[PDB]
Amino acid sequence: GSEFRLEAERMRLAEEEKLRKEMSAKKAKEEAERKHQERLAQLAREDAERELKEKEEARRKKELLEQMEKA
Repeated sequence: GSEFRLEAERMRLAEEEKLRKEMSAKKAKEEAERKHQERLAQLAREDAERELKEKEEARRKKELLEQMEKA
């Protein structure tokens, strides 16, 4: 029986091994897509706040100059 128990213990170890090799892959494919989406929303936000400052920095200096022209 020893050689048959050796073979079923060896098989269970290879199995635990390849789980480890593949929960490891799942995590890294989950993290890749995390920095991806975080990077894509960061860029979407900076762009909206740059857009918005430019829009309102302009409006303000518009209303400013037009009150200045009132003299």
